[PDB]
Amino acid sequence: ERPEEVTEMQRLVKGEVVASTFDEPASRHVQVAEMVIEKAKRLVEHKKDVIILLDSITRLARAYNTVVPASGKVLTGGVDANALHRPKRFFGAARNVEEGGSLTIIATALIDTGSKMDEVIYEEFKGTGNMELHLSRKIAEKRVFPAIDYNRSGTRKEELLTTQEELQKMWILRKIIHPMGEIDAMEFLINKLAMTKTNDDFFEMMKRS
Amino acid sequence: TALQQAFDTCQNNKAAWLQRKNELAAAEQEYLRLLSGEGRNVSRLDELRNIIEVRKWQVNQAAGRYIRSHEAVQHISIRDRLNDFMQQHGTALAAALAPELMGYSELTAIARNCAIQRATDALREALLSWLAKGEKINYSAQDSDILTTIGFRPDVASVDDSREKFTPAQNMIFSRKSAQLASRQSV
Repeated sequence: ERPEEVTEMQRLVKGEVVASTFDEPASRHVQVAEMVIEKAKRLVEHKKDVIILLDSITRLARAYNTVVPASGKVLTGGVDANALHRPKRFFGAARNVEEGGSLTIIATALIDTGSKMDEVIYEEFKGTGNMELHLSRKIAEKRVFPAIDYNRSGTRKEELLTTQEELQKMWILRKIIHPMGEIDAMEFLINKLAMTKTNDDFFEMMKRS
Repeated sequence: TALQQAFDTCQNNKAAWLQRKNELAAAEQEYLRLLSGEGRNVSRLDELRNIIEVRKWQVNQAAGRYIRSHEAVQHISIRDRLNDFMQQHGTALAAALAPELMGYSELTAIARNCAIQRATDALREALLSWLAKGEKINYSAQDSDILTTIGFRPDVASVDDSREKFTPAQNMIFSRKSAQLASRQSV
């Protein structure tokens, strides 16, 4: 990332933050990533809950591709098979531990930046996560913040994570939002959620309508 | 002893429902003290919602098991008493309703069904003839105090808890929630 972004990160989050900008070579990035992920694994081995904000899987994969020796089998985009194998287990370390502790990992990926390997890592990492959140450009052109895509957003095994009552109070919003467009749903939701203090009150405020 | 053991099982699952209600009341009291107090953490709140949903489902199914066990014991007692009385003095009401019983005995199946429904109407008008007086009586001799304690109409909370109904998929996922809650409680 840019130095200004990381230096305004150091003074914004109370938790410790580790980063290495693009000034350093890719070896520094990959060794930092491996060191920090293995330290997080050691920490969660102590039945301690750990949450990871990852930026970004595409940049990580590019760094490993640059640093890993070539395997002789290069697919589209100048990426060989063994390059993506390290980020595969890097991202796959997220799980919930039986006896205690939980490693949660939420990561971001670059979209349609014009470089042909970005969609390669995109397609390689699809289907390996418990859930995904999508964002678009046309929403942010009119500056409707956040630019999340409700329709494309989804989760796997929602039943175990929440209760049936709140999950049904979620599918009702799903059925409400499917008919009209995504952006129109964005203004609708932000407008009818602004005056309500909390989503819990919003539930009864909208059910009567 | 089938009636006695059925009533014993009814008391057993009624006591199980009582224990479920006690655990529920504990859940609401801890929930209210946590919300009234410094409920700073929310993960415990989410766990409370998770447990209370399946706890309502458990008390609903406990009310269901109690209600149809009560219906079962009531109907078995009623049929036993009817069999005993109607065998004691079968000839009396037999001669009272002889023609249609002869129609039933030596005719075809549809004629038998017609006899059944004619006897149904006859017994209905029989009951309507005498119910106007409404003189007070007691229970059966062998099953007086058992049915007095269990009562004809069950607890009001029992029927109130059965107002809501769950879809079979909802019932299955709530059973899964109960299983995982039991696993968590064991740990």
